[PDB]
Amino acid sequence: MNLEVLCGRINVENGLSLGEPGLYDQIYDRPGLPDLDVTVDATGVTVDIGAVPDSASQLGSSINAGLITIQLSEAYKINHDFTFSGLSKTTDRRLSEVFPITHDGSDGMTPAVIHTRLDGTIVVVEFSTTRSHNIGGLEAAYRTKIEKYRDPISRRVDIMENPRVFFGVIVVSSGGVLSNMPLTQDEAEELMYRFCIANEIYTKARSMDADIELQKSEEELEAISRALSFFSLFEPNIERVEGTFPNSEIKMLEQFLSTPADVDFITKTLKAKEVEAYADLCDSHYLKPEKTIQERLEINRCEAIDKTQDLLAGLHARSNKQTSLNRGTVKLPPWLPKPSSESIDIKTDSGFGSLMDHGAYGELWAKCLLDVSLGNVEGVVSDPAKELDIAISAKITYRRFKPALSSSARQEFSLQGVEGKKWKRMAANQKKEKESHETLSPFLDVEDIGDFLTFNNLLTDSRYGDESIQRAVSILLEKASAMQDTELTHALNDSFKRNLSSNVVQWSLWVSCLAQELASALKQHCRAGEFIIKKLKFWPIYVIIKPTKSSSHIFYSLGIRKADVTRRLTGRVFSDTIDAGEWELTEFKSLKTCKLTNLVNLPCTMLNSIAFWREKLGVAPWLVRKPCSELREQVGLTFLISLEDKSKTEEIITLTRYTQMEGFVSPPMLPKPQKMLGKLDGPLRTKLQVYLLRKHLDCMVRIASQPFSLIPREGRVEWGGTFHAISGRSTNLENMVNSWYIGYYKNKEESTELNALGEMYKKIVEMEEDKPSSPEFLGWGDTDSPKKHEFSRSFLRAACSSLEREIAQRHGRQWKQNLEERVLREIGTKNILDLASMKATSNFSKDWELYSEVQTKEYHRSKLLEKMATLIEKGVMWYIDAVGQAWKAVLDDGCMRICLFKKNQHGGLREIYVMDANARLVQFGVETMARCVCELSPHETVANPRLKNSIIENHGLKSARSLGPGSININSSNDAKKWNQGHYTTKLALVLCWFMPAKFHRFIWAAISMFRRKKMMVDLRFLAHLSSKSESRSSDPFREAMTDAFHGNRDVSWMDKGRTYIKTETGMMQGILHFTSSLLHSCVQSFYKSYFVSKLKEGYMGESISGVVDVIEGSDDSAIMISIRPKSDMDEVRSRFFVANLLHSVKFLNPLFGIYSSEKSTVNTVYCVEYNSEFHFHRHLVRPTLRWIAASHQISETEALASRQEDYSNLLTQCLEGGASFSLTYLIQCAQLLHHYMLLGLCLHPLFGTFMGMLISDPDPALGFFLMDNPAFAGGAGFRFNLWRACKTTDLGRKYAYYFNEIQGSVMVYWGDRKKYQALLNRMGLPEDWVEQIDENPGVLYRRAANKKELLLKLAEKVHSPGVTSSLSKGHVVPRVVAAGVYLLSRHCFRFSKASLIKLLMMSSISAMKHGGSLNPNQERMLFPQAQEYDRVCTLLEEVEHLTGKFVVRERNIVRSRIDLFQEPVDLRCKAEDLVSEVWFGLKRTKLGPRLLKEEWDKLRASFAWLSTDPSETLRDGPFLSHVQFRNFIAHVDAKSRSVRLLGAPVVTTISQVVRMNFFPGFSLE
RNA sequence: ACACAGAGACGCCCAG
RNA sequence: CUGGGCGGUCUUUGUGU
RNA sequence: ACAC
RNA sequence: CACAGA
Ligand SMILES: [Mg+2]
Repeated sequence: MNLEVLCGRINVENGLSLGEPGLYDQIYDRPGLPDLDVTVDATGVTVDIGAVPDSASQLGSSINAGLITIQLSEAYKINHDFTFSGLSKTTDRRLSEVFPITHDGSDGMTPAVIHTRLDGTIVVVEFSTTRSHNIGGLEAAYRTKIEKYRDPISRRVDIMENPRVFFGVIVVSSGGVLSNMPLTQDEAEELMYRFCIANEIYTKARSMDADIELQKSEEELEAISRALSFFSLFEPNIERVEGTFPNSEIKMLEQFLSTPADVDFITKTLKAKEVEAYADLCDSHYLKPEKTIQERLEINRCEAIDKTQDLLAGLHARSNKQTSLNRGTVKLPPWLPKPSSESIDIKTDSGFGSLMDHGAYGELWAKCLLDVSLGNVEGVVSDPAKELDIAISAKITYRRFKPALSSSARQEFSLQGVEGKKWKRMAANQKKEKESHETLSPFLDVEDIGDFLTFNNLLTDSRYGDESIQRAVSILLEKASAMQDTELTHALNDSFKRNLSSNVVQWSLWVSCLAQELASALKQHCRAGEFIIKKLKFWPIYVIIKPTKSSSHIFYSLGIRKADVTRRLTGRVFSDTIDAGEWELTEFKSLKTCKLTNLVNLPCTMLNSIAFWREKLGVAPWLVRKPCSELREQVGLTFLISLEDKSKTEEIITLTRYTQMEGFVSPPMLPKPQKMLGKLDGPLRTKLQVYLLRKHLDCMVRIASQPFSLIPREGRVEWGGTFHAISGRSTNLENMVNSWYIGYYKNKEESTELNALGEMYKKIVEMEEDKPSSPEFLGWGDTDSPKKHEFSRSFLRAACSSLEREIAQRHGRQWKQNLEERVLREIGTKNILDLASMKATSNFSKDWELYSEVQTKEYHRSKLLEKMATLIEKGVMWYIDAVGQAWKAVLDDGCMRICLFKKNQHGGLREIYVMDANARLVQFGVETMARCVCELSPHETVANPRLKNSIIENHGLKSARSLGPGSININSSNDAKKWNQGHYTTKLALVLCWFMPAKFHRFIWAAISMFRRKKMMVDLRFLAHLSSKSESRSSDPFREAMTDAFHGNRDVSWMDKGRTYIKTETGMMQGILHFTSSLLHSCVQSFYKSYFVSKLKEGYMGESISGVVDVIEGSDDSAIMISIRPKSDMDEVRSRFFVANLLHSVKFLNPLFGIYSSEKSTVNTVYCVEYNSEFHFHRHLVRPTLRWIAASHQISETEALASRQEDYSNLLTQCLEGGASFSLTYLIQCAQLLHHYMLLGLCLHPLFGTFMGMLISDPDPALGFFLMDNPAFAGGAGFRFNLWRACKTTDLGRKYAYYFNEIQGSVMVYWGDRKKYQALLNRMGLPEDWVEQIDENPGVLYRRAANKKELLLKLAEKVHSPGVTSSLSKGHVVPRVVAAGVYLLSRHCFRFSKASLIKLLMMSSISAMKHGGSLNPNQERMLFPQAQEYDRVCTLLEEVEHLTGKFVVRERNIVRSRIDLFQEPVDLRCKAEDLVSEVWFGLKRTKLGPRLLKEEWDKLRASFAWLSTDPSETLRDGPFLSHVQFRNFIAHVDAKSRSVRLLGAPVVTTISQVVRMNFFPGFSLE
């Protein structure tokens, strides 16, 4: 630990060098903490020190024993003194010794230790310590130290003799170290250990006396005093709590904390559970008696075959037992008409008779065509002339007709649902309605799907390159890519245009246009017998539409002449059409609002799929080949999932992951993928579902027969024999892993019908009927064979003690006294305005409890800011002032008063719980306490987001350190089932009260007791229909149970008669107690870790195995990693058997804590582990790129045309950092461009040609023009970078220069006319002169509110914010946004800071002749603060502009790699908000002295020269009228750095290296 | 056609 | 069985990061 | 965008 | 004047 040795390995070159910083974790094991006795005297602070326990943990050599004194005047820096002693031997120096005198007042600063080497270099080191657990605090301290001295050093680096100076920073915390100096892990560990000692000393010293610390600010002192008074004076009426809520005796907590654990009971139970787990292992894995590996695999195959046949036979008995069907998976025709110019060519004039005698559809279509040919055509094709007139100078006219249909044709239509409510009592309708409820047989003949998936023609070229829609897209793309004109861009554009002419994309284009037509026509209405006829705009296809109500189905039938169908998609998966002579017709299918999204997004989805799988198979995006049939299978499967769009199919595909991860299990265990048949049964309703289930069962038996081969080709580990789960084709690991996520193409945002809420209610109440009768094992005593909800007190206390051990070992032996202070501070500092959010709250009370009184009323939810505004207007400012009344209200009730709804997710059947105001207020405090406690835990990853990347990676270094090279790693990924609903809440209350300072005990106990009488409100329409029918007659038991409970036949415990709600005592809810559940899981993991370590220490037969144990856990996911080191091949088998036994008993020990292990746990896999959808295959971290690629169209509604590109950029960056190469990301962006122009009206509006030809001359964002990125850096740089680079090459800054000098001498479209927002503002009653009031008192924008009026102004400003502006937007963004493409370029929709887009383009072009000058740098800074790094990066990317390179045999070492591409420039050291507030008001917000800040103030003056010390005079000089935008721009000017993390080989050279490598995998660009 | 181990939707409101 | 109306229409969006 |  | 910094 020597400063000379530290400095002797610094490669100083040229003048000042500022080497890149780096981070060190707490990787190595640390010994015990020595004894510390502290007595603080007026003479000084006297400390005695024991001795560090000597072991094979040499860490702790710098600590010496004996008595140490510290003076009282210097006792406020014990942390900084004691940590860095030993690196201090020659005192402190000034900026005068080795540096000259520049006569500026900066001569005199003392930078810790200044050292000059024998060569003559000068290296200055600076030290800092921080008590901040997150890495943000270390980053902040590092930055403030590196900005305190950089100017005084770069000032004198020019006077002296051609200097070579290095500036060094070392920042030390309890967690880690951030230093830009070279350093060793051991040096880091030593510094952190010393800091732990020093902080313990400081805490003990500051405890006894009270003058050691310096002065806390008045705001902090007030906050702590306020919270402490609240917790001293809070009395929650424990007698009433015991009377009201069940199992709420405080005696339970007292006895839990007083009675110790029963160690004899613990060890006896541990022996019993080990024996039971060993017996289960031998029985279920056929280990005894004495069979070989193939002889056991041959039995495993037989068992899997038996289970599969049993499941098939079970499902077949509940079907209609049919073996052939006539359904089709794709409900759309296979037509591929050639796109041509537009004219209504129906006048075949011979088809008007051949249609008339072909059936009901023939009659309908003949009537329609005859009426159109006789009559007018308005509505069928939109009129350009009148629309152009209205644009230059929104009810839309549609063509409606009433055919004279007969009763036979009407009945035949109604069989398909067209007007089937008035025909629902006939014979055929009732028969078909009964027959629609049956499920298919597992033995149905689905081979058309099997042939289609391999032998289609989806990827064939359609030869439709030179058509209208292709020409439009190509024109816009070339204009967008004109500025970055290079051979690279030309190659990628040519590849995209090749993919745009394939058969599937040509199909998806007209499918998407039809879906957009339906989305627009959803909101119309028709009378009885009315229909709507439409043409399809570049395609000769006619559609008849029957809308009902826009919240229900819409029916459509398609018609095309046979001469126009040039080509067809081949296959037998399509529904069959009607031949009517010269026409083809279709039989009235239907759609909904929620099922239109996939059809709108289909062309872009198919384009992305083609590009992605071509990249994954190794085909470069500039070569032309033939499809390899694996490409066909993957793309066809994507197609079929997208078009079918059903939850069951998505769920059958998703489960393949858990059956195929079972092939990584190593000996002595067998792969058992047959445990996933528990989730596989259920009703089958489509042929595609039958096919997928059969393929999945084949995959299961194949995996059970043979595991994945593990071969050491280099020392790195690679697996062989992998395959696609559905196709069965052999592949590699990455393609197999990505194949598990194909089901994510199904539309997540799915409408739930009222038919399917019983499943959610069933999942909620399935455990309540199981609650134990006696409360003995709910916290009082010990049991060894626990029931469903019970747990053992001794084991709970053992786990708590173990986690406390680890907490003390990391944070020192006074962690509780620091935790108390942190919790008091964070409770006292909060106000109501922090709570007031845009979030739903329940109105359910004791007025909606009786369905007799409810029927006429309609239940609605409110938003949280309404109730919070009520509180603020009452006279409540602080959260402490609100909890006291919220709890009293809750205790006056006896309920929790929840309402429910369903979540949209790619998972299962997740339900959502919504609370009310008082419940939210009470829960806030306990959640903040639990979060503060979880932030200390060293293996929890909810309060520590870096630990989910740190632990797994550092395990290898720790194992190498403690065992040497060549060690076997053995893992276990664990998942928990019924996580919520398995937890009784007394458990969480006890575990949280174990870790808290005993003044919070009563509040925590009373706050958590209220979860034991919940009342959840069911849906009123569901209740109406359930009350309509007295008897249930259903085969599912839950239906009749609910009916009889609500009507009073039987008695269940969760529903009363005539009520509107469901009661439940057991179980927490999903997400309400996130941190408490995480803390409990951390305690359990710590118990397992100590247990495994002790077991390894006393190995088999008494000999000791040497090993390393690592654990990690979140909320319900966890992982265990063990590394062993055996001596010989005889020892290896027995050590691995011992480890397998150790990892197998987790599922047997879990029930003791109230946790149940799921069937999705992959136990005993050697060189792999998965924790949170991240798959660590030895040294080949894999992510599923397909998950984020399938979500690159989920845009937001936005408000301005120029904020759509920001959303597209966010999605693109997600895709790139998910593991996509730059060329792939550029192709994804081409697809996003097509999506943007389609929502702007490409396939709807007739005037898009004129608008596009008039925009291609004036390429401006916010007039709809799309800006493309550079292919070499596709996703790295954002929209601001693209705008900056576009204003400097084409005529945009020219336009901006017109707009600038006209100011010195943005085209919003509203969606609802702000009706809901305006009504929300009307109920609040806020002052409308708030702008004037904050103009006359500006302290509200920088200083936290201090009275009711200022808090009112704070809220009033908050509720006019851009964030609050768009939150009343409901779901299904794509249909609602694409519906407005009908009235976009021709109606008065924009209010520029109303007119149509054509009109605004005309105004801008009329100003295009007065355009003057290009942009100037001084205000280029004002528009773009980061305008220097932009030029540096733009200049770096011009070396790569061609398509020359070589294919290299790729190395396989994949890791996250952070890239900083835009840094922070050299401005005033602080933030502008901080500095301005500091000078303008009395607020010590910035961290500089009194003589300081004058330099920063004068340097800030250079940018403006009008800014002054007075806010009032400052306001009247600048170009800003009001402080409300003054503050906005002050926050804006502080520029933000952009950083991106990547996937690739470990690594301004970084930018060039990633540009070279990650253009295409295995290709070295230039 | 959608939803569902048969709980729903297939238009609603007003005036005649 | 005639006429007139029906959109940011609610369903619908919880806790954390 | 991820989890619960 | 210069120090330390949840
Ligand atoms: Mg897991």
